[PDB]
Amino acid sequence: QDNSRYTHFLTQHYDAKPQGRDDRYCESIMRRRGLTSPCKDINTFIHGNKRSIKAICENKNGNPHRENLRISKSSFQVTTCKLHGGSPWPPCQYRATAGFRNVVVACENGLPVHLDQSIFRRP
Repeated sequence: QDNSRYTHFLTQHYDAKPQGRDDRYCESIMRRRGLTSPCKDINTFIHGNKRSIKAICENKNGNPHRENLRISKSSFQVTTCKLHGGSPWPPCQYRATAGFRNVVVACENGLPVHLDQSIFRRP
């Protein structure tokens, strides 16, 4: 309930100022945000100021998308961490891919609560 879904979204997908956005960055942040037991297969972090991310839920920075999602009007710096290897348990090895594009989220009570990872899946 509450706004715990929104804070979980930030915990799993928001990192204001990255610094190195390399493989090691991924391994560190994934452990730091508690996504390493089990290792998340793929996870994307959005960078920048929180206000623009929140605005995706309003017409100021978002457009309806598919059934119940929103796609941002503006582009965001993002870093996708893809697990390399076969084990779901630590040590988790991650490969990082820095990117710059709009993102798709689900909003609830005007706050982003879910990030659609599919668009960051490069098969």
